[PDB]
Amino acid sequence: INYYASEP
Amino acid sequence: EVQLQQSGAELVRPGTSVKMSCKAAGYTFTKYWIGWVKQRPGHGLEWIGDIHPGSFYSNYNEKFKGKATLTADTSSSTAYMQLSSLTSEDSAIYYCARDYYTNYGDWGQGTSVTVSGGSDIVMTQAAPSVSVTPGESVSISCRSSKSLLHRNGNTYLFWFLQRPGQSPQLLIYRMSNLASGVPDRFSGSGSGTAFTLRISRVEAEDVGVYYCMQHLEYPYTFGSGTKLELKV
Repeated sequence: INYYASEP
Repeated sequence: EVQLQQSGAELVRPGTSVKMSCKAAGYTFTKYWIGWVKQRPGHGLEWIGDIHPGSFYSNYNEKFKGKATLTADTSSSTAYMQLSSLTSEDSAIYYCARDYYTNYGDWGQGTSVTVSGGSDIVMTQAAPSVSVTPGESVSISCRSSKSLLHRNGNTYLFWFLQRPGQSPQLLIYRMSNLASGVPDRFSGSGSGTAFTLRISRVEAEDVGVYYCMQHLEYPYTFGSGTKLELKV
């Protein structure tokens, strides 16, 4: 899980 | 179980601000994004932005940059949204939803507020409604303005049902996958740019508005909805 975008 | 418990209805006047809350429980608050969605009559569902309570970083739909402010409090596991310069356009129900690996599978109950982009992916749903008799099967179509296929191999198309007086619920994720708790009478297929939700053996519990949504690229976008009702 990226902390700066929820985009896949 | 995951719970998202939103603050109460607001009756407010134009030109003011309002701040609403979304209390999370049943999972690690700082691990997942929380998105916010606006449900305004005649205007379907519209995505506002999201926030990561671990980093406090927020992403906004450009349409809401200068309207909405997302914050989070890790002490109380609460996400907040503040709206400024309220107008009639802001009268709506506002939902928070937890993003689980791109799935908006957990939704708050909504907060009602009553006020007394060229490159965005456009999602279309040609049918405003479908009228069916119980036990009939039905197909609902959606199209996206660009492919929703990602380099990882997944197609980031989602279907939701919003039953009358309820929050949206996730039915199908990543084009074809059945969400937990949803009957396997629901299925999804598509080409990456055109999609079909199929419902076999329709029953009264299936009544409501069906929305497609893309979670490929910010801003996330929803189709205009197709209302399912039982027949004339």
